[PDB]
Amino acid sequence: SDRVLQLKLGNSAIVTQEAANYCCAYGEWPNYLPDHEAVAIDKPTQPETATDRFYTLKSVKWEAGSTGWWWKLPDALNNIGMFGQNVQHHYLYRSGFLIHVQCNATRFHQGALLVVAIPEHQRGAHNTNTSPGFDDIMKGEEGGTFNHPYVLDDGTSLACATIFPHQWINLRTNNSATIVLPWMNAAPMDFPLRHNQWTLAIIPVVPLGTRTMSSMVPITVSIAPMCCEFNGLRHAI
Amino acid sequence: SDRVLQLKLGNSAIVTQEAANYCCAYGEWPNYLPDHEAVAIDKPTQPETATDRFYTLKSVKWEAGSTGWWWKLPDALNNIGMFGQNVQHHYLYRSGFLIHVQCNATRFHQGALLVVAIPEHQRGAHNTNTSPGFDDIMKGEEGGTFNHPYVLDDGTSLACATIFPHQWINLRTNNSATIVLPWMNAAPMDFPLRHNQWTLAIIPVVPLGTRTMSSMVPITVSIAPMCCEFNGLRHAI
Amino acid sequence: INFYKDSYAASASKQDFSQDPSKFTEPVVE
Amino acid sequence: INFYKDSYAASASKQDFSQDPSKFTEPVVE
Amino acid sequence: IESIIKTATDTVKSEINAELGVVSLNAVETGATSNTEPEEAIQTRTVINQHGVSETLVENFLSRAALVSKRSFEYKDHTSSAAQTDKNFFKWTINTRSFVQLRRKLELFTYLRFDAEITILTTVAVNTYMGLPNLTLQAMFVPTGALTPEKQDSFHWQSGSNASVFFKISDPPARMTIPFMCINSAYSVFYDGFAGFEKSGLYGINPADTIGNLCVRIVNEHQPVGFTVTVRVYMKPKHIKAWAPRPPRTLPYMSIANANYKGKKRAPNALNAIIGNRDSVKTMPHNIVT
Amino acid sequence: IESIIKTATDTVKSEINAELGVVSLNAVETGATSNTEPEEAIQTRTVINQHGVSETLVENFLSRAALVSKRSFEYKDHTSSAAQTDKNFFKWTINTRSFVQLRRKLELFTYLRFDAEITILTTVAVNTYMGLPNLTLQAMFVPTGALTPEKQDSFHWQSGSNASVFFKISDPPARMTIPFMCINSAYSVFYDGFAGFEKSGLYGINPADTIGNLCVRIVNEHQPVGFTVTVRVYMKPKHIKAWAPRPPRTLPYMSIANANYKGKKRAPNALNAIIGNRDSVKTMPHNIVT
Amino acid sequence: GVPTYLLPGSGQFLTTDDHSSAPVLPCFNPTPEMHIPGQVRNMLEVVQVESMMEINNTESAVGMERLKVDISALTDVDQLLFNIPLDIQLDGPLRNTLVGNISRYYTHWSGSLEMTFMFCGSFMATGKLILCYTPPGGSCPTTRETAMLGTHIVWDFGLQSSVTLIIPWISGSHYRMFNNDAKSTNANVGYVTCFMQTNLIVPSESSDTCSLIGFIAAKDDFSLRLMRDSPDIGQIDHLHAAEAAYQ
Amino acid sequence: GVPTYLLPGSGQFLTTDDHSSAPVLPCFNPTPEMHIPGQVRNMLEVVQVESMMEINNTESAVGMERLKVDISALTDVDQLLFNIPLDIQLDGPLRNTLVGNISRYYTHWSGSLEMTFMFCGSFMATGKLILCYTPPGGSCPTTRETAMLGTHIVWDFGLQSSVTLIIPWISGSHYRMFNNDAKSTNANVGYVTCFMQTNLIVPSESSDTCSLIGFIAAKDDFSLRLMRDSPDIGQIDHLHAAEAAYQ
Amino acid sequence: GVPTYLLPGSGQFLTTDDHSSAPVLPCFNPTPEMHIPGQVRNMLEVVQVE
Amino acid sequence: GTHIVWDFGLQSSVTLIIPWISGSHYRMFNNDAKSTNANVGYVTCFMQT
Ligand SMILES: CC(=O)N[C@@H]1[C@@H](O)[C@H](O[C@@H]2O[C@H](CO[C@]3(C(=O)O)C[C@H](O)[C@@H](NC(C)=O)[C@H]([C@H](O)[C@H](O)CO)O3)[C@H](O)[C@H](O)[C@H]2O)[C@@H](CO)O[C@H]1O
Ligand SMILES: CC(=O)N[C@@H]1[C@@H](O)[C@H](O[C@@H]2O[C@H](CO[C@]3(C(=O)O)C[C@H](O)[C@@H](NC(C)=O)[C@H]([C@H](O)[C@H](O)CO)O3)[C@H](O)[C@H](O)[C@H]2O)[C@@H](CO)O[C@H]1O
Repeated sequence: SDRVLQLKLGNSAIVTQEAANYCCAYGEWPNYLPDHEAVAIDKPTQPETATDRFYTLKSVKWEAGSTGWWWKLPDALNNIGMFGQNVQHHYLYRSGFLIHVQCNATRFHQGALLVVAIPEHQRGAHNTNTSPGFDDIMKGEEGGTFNHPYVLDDGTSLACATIFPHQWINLRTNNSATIVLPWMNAAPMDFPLRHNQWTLAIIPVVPLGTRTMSSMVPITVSIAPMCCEFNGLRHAI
Repeated sequence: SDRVLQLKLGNSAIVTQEAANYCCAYGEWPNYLPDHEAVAIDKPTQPETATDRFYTLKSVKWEAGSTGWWWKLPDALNNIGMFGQNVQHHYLYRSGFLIHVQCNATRFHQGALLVVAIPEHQRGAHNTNTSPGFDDIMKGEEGGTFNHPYVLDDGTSLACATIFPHQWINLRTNNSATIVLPWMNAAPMDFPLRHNQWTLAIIPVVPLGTRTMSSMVPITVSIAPMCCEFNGLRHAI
Repeated sequence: INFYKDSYAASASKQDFSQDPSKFTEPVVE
Repeated sequence: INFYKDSYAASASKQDFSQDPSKFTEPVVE
Repeated sequence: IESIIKTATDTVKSEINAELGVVSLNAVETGATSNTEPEEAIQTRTVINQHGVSETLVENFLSRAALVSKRSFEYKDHTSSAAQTDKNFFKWTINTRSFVQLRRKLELFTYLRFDAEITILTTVAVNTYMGLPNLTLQAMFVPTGALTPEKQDSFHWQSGSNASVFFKISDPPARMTIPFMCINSAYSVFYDGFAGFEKSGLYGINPADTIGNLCVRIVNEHQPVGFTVTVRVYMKPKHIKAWAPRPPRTLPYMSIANANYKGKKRAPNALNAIIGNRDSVKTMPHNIVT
Repeated sequence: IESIIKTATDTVKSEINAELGVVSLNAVETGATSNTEPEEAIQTRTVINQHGVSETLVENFLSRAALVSKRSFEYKDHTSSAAQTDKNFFKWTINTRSFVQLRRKLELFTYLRFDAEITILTTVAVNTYMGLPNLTLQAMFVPTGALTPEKQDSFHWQSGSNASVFFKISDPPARMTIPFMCINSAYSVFYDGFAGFEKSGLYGINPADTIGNLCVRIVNEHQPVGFTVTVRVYMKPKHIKAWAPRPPRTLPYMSIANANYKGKKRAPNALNAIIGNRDSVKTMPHNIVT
Repeated sequence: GVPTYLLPGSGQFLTTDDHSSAPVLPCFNPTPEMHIPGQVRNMLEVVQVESMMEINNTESAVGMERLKVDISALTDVDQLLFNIPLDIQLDGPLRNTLVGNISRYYTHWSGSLEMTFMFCGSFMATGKLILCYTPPGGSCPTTRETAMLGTHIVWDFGLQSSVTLIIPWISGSHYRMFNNDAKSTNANVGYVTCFMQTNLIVPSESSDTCSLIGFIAAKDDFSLRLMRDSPDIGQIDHLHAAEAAYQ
Repeated sequence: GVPTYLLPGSGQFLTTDDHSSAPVLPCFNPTPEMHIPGQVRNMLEVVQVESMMEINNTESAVGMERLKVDISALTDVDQLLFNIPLDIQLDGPLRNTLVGNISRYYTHWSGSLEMTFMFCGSFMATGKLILCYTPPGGSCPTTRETAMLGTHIVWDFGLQSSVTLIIPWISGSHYRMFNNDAKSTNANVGYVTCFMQTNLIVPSESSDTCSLIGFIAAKDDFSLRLMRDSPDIGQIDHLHAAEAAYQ
Repeated sequence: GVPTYLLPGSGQFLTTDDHSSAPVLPCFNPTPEMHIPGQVRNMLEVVQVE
Repeated sequence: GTHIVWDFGLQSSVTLIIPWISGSHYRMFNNDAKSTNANVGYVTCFMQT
């Protein structure tokens, strides 16, 4: 009941069947921006199935000395599909996200994945007073790697990161995490190229371990934007 | 509908037919001074058609290096007709104005006239600390010429002078401006020889230009005082 | 609050939300 | 007590006892 | 049509227009501003706009307490000082034109009717240091043209009928409301004429619009040492009615007696160039580099 | 389900359970916290729990007046002082990040909407002693990026439209409420991005979340002796709405511009050891000796 | 008597406080209110009046020449004529406007702008322009096919001396703010550009160069917050005759 | 006027006072409230979210290794695996938790705690643990038959990745207090111990060492009183760029 | 007690203020008003006499 | 394009619906594989993990 899950958005579908009951972030489902919260007065484009569909990223190799992986949203998707084209042709952006993180292994493998969506993950740099630059933050579809995931690369803590919307991929129990993110910003819409509302963080709290045949175990991230709005149509940036 | 216009006051009439829908200053039509605003207790003379009639001034030559023209009211009319005689024989004065500014040219001429009625146009002098004298301000029927019309000769701006009651004479569109001015003073009546409630300013924002046969293009100002009251009858000053 | 006997003594009157911008934006007759 | 004309001027509002901890403790759907 | 506006207007959703008849194209030459709505220009959404408009109320825009007078004088023995010096007292004809932030705000209008809330801050500095005296000052309101005192211990300071306020430096600042005083229903912020029957009077200055005089002394006899006493007068207009808005002052003010202008030497706010220059009309001044 | 909670919950008595079916064993991997009640884990009694929960209200947890700025400067003649020195005046861009007790409390949340109650304490020390002057200070609120004064007797201190507060050292501390000012519905306590359209802007700093500027001068002319004047600014957030709680800061703060981290050299709060070490996982750190 | 205690903020003079204060003249009867034309109750009434943009803020454009843009016949198609920077809180073609000068008493602003352009050629002058508003993000568009992807109006100035380009309020935030940073995502409004949609086509006896006067107003969805001193006026001295007020 | 007298406490600035104060900006209209997800009205909402205990707070456990307890197959029965000190007001495995960090802004605390342990071996890993809460009084129990006399849960982690050990509020007083004295009868909560109830029994191709992640939350009978500065953050200098706020 | 704050103008003596002040003689009974001819209530009564 | 993501852990089967997405009511054989009236597009399979 909690394991079986079917996720159809647009022309994309995902059947995960070793799932663990999906996370709706703060009990909030994505919606379109209502008229009493709206600011930009032009009629938005809501591309629906052209953008509200699962975008699979490049898989990362879960390895023995791995620290963690992060992707920033919408930045991981700003150059993919018709979502990326609506991002590049519009000033404003608003959507929710359906994040589906996939990692299976054998029944002889051990390993726990904290799959956590962090709102406004302002990254700190280590051992310096200089703030992280544009290239450290805006990695795009490739994402980044955690430097010190124990303090979540911001001087706080991995241990208290369960205050954020999260699931776990414990290789005993499940092979997929599913987080549903709403719009998470102080503003109604946003310029999607200079601001990230959510950071999907995927962290090896318990490392991958087995004594069976060593296979490449990947972690696959599929992200569906949900309820996309785009205001301020112009030329492509 | 907006172009055709017929202006009958007293024995004077004006048919303009390339007009652009007349300006009533601040949405206010001239009236006589009511009893609840009246101050001077003698019965005023209201000469009606003897004064409430169009007074045409001397025309000015719209030329290539022209800066602008101004006339101060009632000072431009204080020596004309029966309006001037009622001004010279009475201490107090109150009227509105119907200003009709006339300038036509060919369909090959270009040029824009900001025709603007400025309330309390306290003129500044340029490049000095000395205030303008009586001879700089009180020009009478001849009027004056703008020195620096870009700052309206008072250190402000031509560009924001559309906050005042104005029309334009764009030689494409129209050949006449029509501004209806009410009484515009902090006091109910006024001594008409030392105070000007309105200044008609006429300014070449776009200069006169053509490549056809060069003719003298004049700007003709016809001003009708409206709802004249005169208190404090005495000898002629 | 005003305990003075003159009405001009009172605090500022920041309550007049009546606007008529059309006397400056549309001072036309037709 | 507030004698200022702006509502932000008032004292702190220590009266909101509404809790929804389940949006952090049970953000699940089933 | 006059209406009560507390928030900015809502945007209604709009659709595709393709109509042969009624018009984004207006008539400038009538002097009217464009009534083109965004619903008629682009295809809009519904926006319920909850943005308040109260901070641009003329009452809020002008009821800021602004510095109108700032006078330092020596508080000392003035047996052997010059006849120009403020000898423990100054007089000040109340104007709104000496300090340019309040001046440009009030000169946004042609006519103003307001009560003048007058706040008086006094600071004292020793001219070695032995401490600051808690001095009593007298500020006496004197009408325009009336008799002002000529020395510190003048018998005009008795204030049989002039309003005087006594206040100490350790106290909060002295605060009085001067009413709307004009013989007219509004002050003339600009006065296009002479306020005298001969042709030698001052242009632009109507003494009806002068509030009056602040005659400010130190009530104390002088100390054995000298002090510099700076009196700052603050005016907050209140119960404000404003009429006939004007173009704002662009050029720097030259004088308080008139609207004379010079401009700055270069753009911005020069005589022939109010806005700072760009290279061409197709040069974008802060173009985003990508 | 959202509900009003004024006291901690009561415990109901419970009995012996021996059931084959419904479960003390939950699902961590869903991201949900354990809903196991003590009634279901042990055999409980009835406790009517009257413990209030009002002190952990976010309004009470954050409406403490906290030191946000502490600036000393010389109050003296500054004819021959360095161009770095505060020459009888300082400006301060209002931040909540310079003092770490308030910073960590506000950084417990992602979004905060609050009005800022600003309290200003001024202390003065003589730089021999002759007494302390009751000085008047001006604190002028200036918006983010706007013009701040450049000297003590600047004409920007006239405050035609800037709010200024004048206050004396002998008075109670100056106190103003700054509203919730942000162009957004909340401040972003953390800002994951750049607030500029080019790629050279600052990371983590949204100027929408900057309250503004406190420009604090001494209004007095300088005395013949010098004084050290320490201005302490206190901010109490009020009418607080807080969104999206975060892990608390564990490592020491390095800067106010960012969330950079170093940790301490050893546990506790080191980069690789937040909690202080014990000898083994089966070593009890404060074991009772009997 | 009444047990009281003084709060923090006792004795302070906040210049924005709102209190009753002592009447200097008791039983003074102010002069009766007379109706005066043109009463302003809210500064947004002024801000909605269209006023001339100084689009030609270039050198050699002297005084009044700065308030018009001369357009000429071109021999290449799709050509850029002028552009306008759009931050009303900054110095530029919008600053000395009624919307610009009142807004620079404020820090925060919301709401749509209207741009009205009056064509001031001859009656015989014909032509089509395209007036494009580009929402912010990248550089200002320099070609016509890039700028018409944004908000635009196409204007035949044959019989029509004027059009309005509504610059709609398209912002992420409820307000845009001044912070002395033109390129800020909280500040930058984007761009207005004008292109030859066809060509300025005049006969031989019309003047071959024609002028455009541009206006800007605010709409009635416009708002201004956070009142500040204006950067448009200033002093570093006392004015002339200000000492005479003390004499 | 009104006869008044000033009380003691007049003119003082208590940082916890609760008064209205003067608006710096009159008629300021704040930005409209928008719904934002995840509003917290009371800090006990945060404190009930389970967060990782750092039970492996030992040397050689570096960073993330501190957030898991490695359990191995043992060849003796009833063996102790780990223990946890229980004072949430102190430094230890509970300090950098959501219940621990918020509680150390407070001095007094009441209410039950829950400990959730997630087993992170392989699917093929089987075994039974006993998680014992011992109420305070004597030393921490070192043998299994001593610790199971207290509150315990017995957990087969065969199909069951998680259990909860409720640490029930068992105190003489309504609250427990921090006073920097761990052994105080007003402070000490007792002990959590874990024992092999059977054995961690894995096949040859599972990893022979398995990890446990421990969580702690507070329950909804939890309360916090007496707000204090946190001992978890501090400074002895000004931070970097804090001087730049004055420039 | 009552939380108060002093306004600007606290402690000032405006000679045209209008306040009650402390009775120097408590329970003093003033002499009964007798009708006297020629009472003036407003100075404009005097000003209208030629 | 149109896709299904399939964990074959407990699930021996999935279905990829190839939906009828054509300009015309029918697709025709004409011995021309690259014809716009004939070509249906592609099915591909990738390692998702
Ligand atoms: C401060 C900053 O980020 N950049 C400065 C540039 O803006 C500056 O370039 C000059 O900027 C000038 C700005 O125009 C105003 C303004 O601040 O809005 C226009 C005001 O009306 C004017 N005020 C008065 C009373 O005249 C004001 C004033 O002149 C300046 O504050 C004086 O410094 O300027 C304007 O556009 C200039 O044309 C432009 O060159 C550069 C200098 O090149 O300095 C940067 O620090
Ligand atoms: C005061 C007392 O009764 N005993 C002291 C011992 O506790 C101390 O042993 C050290 O104690 C440390 C305590 O941990 C904290 C704390 O006070 O809770 C953890 C805080 O997060 C940390 N704060 C910051 C800003 O980093 C705080 C801080 O480091 C200390 O106050 C600095 O002194 O410590 C911790 O567990 C250590 O690992 C432990 O050795 C001994 C010294 O051995 O001194 C006793 O006086």
